[PDB]
Amino acid sequence: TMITPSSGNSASGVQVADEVCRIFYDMKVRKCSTPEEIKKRKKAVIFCLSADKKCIIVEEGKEILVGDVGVTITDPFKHFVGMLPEKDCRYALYDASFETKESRKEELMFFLWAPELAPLKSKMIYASSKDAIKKKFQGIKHECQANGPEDLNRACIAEKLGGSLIVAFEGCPV
Repeated sequence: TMITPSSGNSASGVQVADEVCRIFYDMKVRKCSTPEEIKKRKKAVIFCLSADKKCIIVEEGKEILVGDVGVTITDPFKHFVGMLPEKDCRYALYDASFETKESRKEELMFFLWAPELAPLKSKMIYASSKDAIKKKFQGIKHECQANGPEDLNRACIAEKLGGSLIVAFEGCPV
């Protein structure tokens, strides 16, 4: 067929970047030599396709620090949604710090931050890019898409977690 164009993005065909295998891993669990700096090691993140738009990739200017949560942030998540605009989509792992029926158990969550306005390319791409990233997002912890910065809602994330069995997000704070 017309496979001449190897954009690896027109028909969703990126290649992840390996940093993704470190993103789902940057917010894994207690992995923090000493978390008093580890949060500054950057874990929360939004990727968005390398140059030309392909490999899942931290490339746009987003990402949270997990520990930041409490300064410019305060433990919710909407701040990170701010890092999720409407002119760009992406897969993002934000070290999620929420309790649950299990209790305080930081569990990042996949974010298919995809605005209903973004360019059909970063909306049809992820369509099949969430399989490539998944190859390294073995345990995404939470595959959660957002076709509005409201699908990232903490009450809703308190449904992706509070819909199962948590205690915070869906229980204490929301």
